[PDB]
Amino acid sequence: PEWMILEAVPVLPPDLRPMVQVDGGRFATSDLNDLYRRLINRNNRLKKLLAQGAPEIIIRNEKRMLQEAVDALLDNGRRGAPVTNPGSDRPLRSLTDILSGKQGRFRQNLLGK
Amino acid sequence: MEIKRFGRIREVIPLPPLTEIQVESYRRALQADVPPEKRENVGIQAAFRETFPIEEGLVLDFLEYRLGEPPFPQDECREKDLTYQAPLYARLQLIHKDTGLIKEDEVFLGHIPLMTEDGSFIINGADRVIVSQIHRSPGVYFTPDPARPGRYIASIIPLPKRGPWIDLEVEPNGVVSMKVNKRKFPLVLLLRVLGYDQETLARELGAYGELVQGLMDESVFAMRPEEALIRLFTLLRPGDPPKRDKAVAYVYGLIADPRRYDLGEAGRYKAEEKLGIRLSGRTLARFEDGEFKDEVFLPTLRYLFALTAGVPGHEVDDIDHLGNRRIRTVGELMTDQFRVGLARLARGVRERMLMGSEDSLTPAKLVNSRPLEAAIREFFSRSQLSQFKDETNPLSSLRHKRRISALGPGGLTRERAGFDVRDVHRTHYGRICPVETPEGANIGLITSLAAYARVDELGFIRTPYRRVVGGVVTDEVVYMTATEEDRYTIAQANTPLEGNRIAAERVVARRKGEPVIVSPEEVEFMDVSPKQVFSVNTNLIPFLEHDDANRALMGSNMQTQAVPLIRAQAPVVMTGLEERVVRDSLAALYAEEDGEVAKVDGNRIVVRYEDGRLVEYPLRRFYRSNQGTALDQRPRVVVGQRVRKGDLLADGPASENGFLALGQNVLVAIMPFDGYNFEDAIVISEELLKRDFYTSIHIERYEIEARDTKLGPERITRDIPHLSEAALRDLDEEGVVRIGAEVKPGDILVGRTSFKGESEPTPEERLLRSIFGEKARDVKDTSLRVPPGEGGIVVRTVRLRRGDPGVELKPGVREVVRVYVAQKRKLQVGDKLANRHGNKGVVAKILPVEDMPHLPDGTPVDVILNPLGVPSRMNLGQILETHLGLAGYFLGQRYISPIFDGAKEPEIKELLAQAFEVYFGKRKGEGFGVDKREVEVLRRAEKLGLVTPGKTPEEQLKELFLQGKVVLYDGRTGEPIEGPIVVGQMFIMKLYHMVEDKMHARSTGPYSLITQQPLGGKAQFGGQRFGEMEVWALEAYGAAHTLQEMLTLKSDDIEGRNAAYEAIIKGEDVPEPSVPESFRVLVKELQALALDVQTLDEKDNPVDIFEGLASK
DNA sequence: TATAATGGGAGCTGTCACGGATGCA
DNA sequence: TGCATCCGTGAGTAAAG
Ligand SMILES: Nc1ccn([C@@H]2O[C@H](COP(=O)(O)CP(=O)(O)OP(=O)(O)O)[C@@H](O)[C@H]2O)c(=O)n1
Repeated sequence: PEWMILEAVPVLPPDLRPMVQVDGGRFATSDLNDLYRRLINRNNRLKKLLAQGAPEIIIRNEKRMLQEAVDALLDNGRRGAPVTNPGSDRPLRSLTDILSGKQGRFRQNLLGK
Repeated sequence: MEIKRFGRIREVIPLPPLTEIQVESYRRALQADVPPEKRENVGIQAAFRETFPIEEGLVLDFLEYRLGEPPFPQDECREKDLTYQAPLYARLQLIHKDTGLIKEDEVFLGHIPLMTEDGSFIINGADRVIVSQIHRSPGVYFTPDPARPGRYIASIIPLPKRGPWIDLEVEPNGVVSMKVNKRKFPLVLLLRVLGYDQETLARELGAYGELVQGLMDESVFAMRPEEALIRLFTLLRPGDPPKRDKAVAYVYGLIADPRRYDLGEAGRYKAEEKLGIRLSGRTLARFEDGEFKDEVFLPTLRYLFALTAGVPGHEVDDIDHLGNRRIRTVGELMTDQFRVGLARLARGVRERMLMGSEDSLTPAKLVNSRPLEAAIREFFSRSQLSQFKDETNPLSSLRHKRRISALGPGGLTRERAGFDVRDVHRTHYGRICPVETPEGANIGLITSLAAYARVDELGFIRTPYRRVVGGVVTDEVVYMTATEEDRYTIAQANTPLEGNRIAAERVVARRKGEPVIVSPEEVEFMDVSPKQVFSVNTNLIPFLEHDDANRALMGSNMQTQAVPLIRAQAPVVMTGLEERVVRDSLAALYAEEDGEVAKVDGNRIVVRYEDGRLVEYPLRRFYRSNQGTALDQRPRVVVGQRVRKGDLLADGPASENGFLALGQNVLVAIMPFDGYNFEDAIVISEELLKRDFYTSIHIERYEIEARDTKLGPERITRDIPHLSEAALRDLDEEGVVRIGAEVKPGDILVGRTSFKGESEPTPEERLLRSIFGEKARDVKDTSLRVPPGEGGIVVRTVRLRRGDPGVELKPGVREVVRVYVAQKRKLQVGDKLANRHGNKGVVAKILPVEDMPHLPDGTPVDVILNPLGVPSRMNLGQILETHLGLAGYFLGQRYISPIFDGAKEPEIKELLAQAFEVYFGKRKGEGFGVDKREVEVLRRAEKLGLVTPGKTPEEQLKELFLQGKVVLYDGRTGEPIEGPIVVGQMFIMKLYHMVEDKMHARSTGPYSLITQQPLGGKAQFGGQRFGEMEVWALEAYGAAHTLQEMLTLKSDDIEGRNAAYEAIIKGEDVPEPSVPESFRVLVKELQALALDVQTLDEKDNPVDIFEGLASK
């Protein structure tokens, strides 16, 4: 049962969330990279706040933010507000969204192509 | 030719300016011609007044704004991919309250896009159109509660994103609730906060069925306004510390702040009219002398209780009534986005005001114009209502400018739109056309402004009527809203008049849309014209009254799709609207004053006016539209011509002497033809290609950039490796194809070289090099070639280089080259034709002329339409048109037949009689009798009851000709068609759906990044989608191997697709496939969710589909 | 690295029907 | 044992865009 709780969070291979130069020299990238970056920034700041003996309010805030980072990575939008990129109302596209729906992996690329 | 016209209805007023909705909306929102002091508190001026002043202590106040002149004219913006815009300056002053210092400056806020003369925009070089939006008008509404019958919901709706919806409801427990931000609380509390006491509420609401007792709560009156206010703040903000100033700020911003809450001026007026009260501002309450004073809440509660009890003069509201739905035109939508940009700018202003060296703070040091610039740029580039302009033909642009959408920002989500919104409401009469809407998902959500309709200052659609006093029809016209219209008995526009007096004893009229037979004494108004019920497009359909609405819709819509033809003609049967459409769409050119024409040219017309001045009109010649159709103006006057004001100088695209010319007048035979016109297909004569009927000019734009790379620069060059002179024949010195060349698929248009990616040559490459002793060049061929199935004649090249005057490209690119390729498209098998009645079909066969059915005098028909398309579709109008066309063929005249007021059968029969004389008496004079085959057809017709027995051959042929039918000879045999056939002239258009643009095929090509499946779309050399349902089709056949091919060898089995291609080029059978790569992506994306997915064998032992490449 | 500064803004809305879990009387 | 009530979820295909 405890496996429903994550200690190590897996990271998808980079080609499945590419960082590609489009024709003309600019860069296009998947949303998973910004979700993972949120996660890693908050996790690293948590490790530093622990190593530096911070009060309880602060560690509690960090841990809450870390749980929500993981939640946005896996099922963004499910609980609370959906994480968006700066200057846009569009929700970022998490792993659940990649799997499901009309445009999801199954219906879009596995049951028809 | 002669233009005979029918019709007995004189139209008092002409059609209004057809683009006035767009142009006037934007003019009102900008006020650019108004001197600043004289501006009204509307538009962007009202946005400025809302945002300013900015406080907290420093203050930044707004004096005025001004719009400068556009840096570049419209054509230059279209070329340079620039936006046609004006600089926006705002005069601001900073004041320190304590210091009294006042620093004043005019700061620059960026640019605002200007609207062109025809009501369109130019954003980044492409013409765009902002589509008006329809929505529920702000105000106070009363709707029935769908659960509890005898109960009603009071709804208080402000402007979109200008406050919260507020619902009042009488609960099952008797207390009156108030829902706001999804929070139900007893209204009594807010009534107390307003300063109301139980005495006043008791004397105001006691009359109603004891309902006022559900408003009576003792614990509420037990506290003063402050304690009730804090109670409400706690009920609305769980957890927020209930401070006093915090609660006052929240409640004020929620209910009385004109900068946060805003009914429209229309919402204001409608609340005033509904509740029978008067409003001071556009808010529900006010903050006066420290306390809150009510404006709207008590009137609304009074009306609600009165409707619940049932006292008369209270009715639930129809929310689809066009007196409760209003239009948000260009100006209002742009003003809203402007207001949002201004709010962000103000946030930044206060941010900079708090910090910073407060001794030296100018207006320039506080305003970051970027948020405002971004909001406007977003609205004009990526809004749902900012649409790529449809300029296929001029009517396309006109219709686009006059379209109304219920979708978009602040509107409805699709699939959240039931029958009600999409219905044609009774109040649509005269305001929104009932036929011009899309077929498919958007039906009833995209509509068109009726032809006589105007939108008033409040945003409601108004239609004109004539005053009728004592049975006399004045020429005083009154534009009404639907609310106003519902008060009157309005007669029909066709009611017979002698002079100005109603000459009929019984008169067909409307009362609240209901049709009623009424006496002339009861008639108060009368319709202006039948034209006022329909859109512009629908008003172009002759004999509309004989066409089922479902097909009128199609003909209406398809006129928008007509392609400008090099020999375009106006129809031989018109509705009388074909000239206004050319004029208002700014297609053609006209004379500005009376004058004599000095010069005439393929490129320019110079006119000497009565003032003695010389005015030169240049002509737009072979310009490329958004849809690639050619837009050239051709001169129609000659040197020395006398011209009065408003006389035609130049014909625009799809204009014939100032008449809207969307197609050709062809000679039609309505008969089957050996299956080649089966199921709406059409058969045409090669004589149409011979005389360049249905031929159109099309221009495509190709573009290429050379940019700086981390591996060296790209460069446009003629020096392209590994190419012969055969490949470089038509390339100029610099590498760009020469104007005039004929380019076919595969031809280079612009040479370009790119430095190769870092690569160690594979040992095979090294040995091949050694064998051939040739160094691999540093660069590679990346030239821009002609895509498959395209080409034509080069007509323009633009070249822009970094370091050249006036030129600055985006960071990185050294040079940009554009090539414009023209092509003359003849009609071909696959192209789409249609007439104005909804008859549409694809050319399926082009016969040589000697196979075409011909009249006895040797004249072959042009196209053969199949009669099986008529009865099921009930578009008999195209039949009557054909009949009239027949007469016009031999009389040599065209006709104007107003809709519902046009040519009837007897007058068409008179014309046909005259035509038959021209058609047959010619024969009798020239010395030929009736033909034997004509006798045989006459026998057949006599058995069909079409002619009377015992009349002469000529008399019977005249009888048939009066029925519109003639003898027709098969071109292949010379024997007659056993029956007489309906032959006549019909107006037929070539639509934008040409097969040249659609045919596509692919063996192998680009694949997608993650899925490794083929890209989609002709432009990407894409593969067809074999979707879920195609898979079901293959499954139901039991084509396991065909299906497995689709799923592996042809899509994303990498090894499989490679091995299949190799086997086929070698001549072997294709190998058995392997795992599709997207399933591996699924396995890894599940692993990314902490789910272990394991392919096993029958022994439950894992199988590695990754071939070890990801197991340590 | 040193005047003092000590709790936030944006909601935004014409379905719809079902299915299944929670909440009361 | 029974109802109201709330939350989550899904709502046609291909094309172009
Ligand atoms: N949104 C859309 C639009 C079109 N289609 C497809 O295109 C056809 C349109 O029928 P149609 O209306 O052309 C049948 P018509 O020829 O007019 O009359 P008839 O019965 O006498 O032959 C349908 O058969 C659909 O399969 C769709 O699936 N969804």
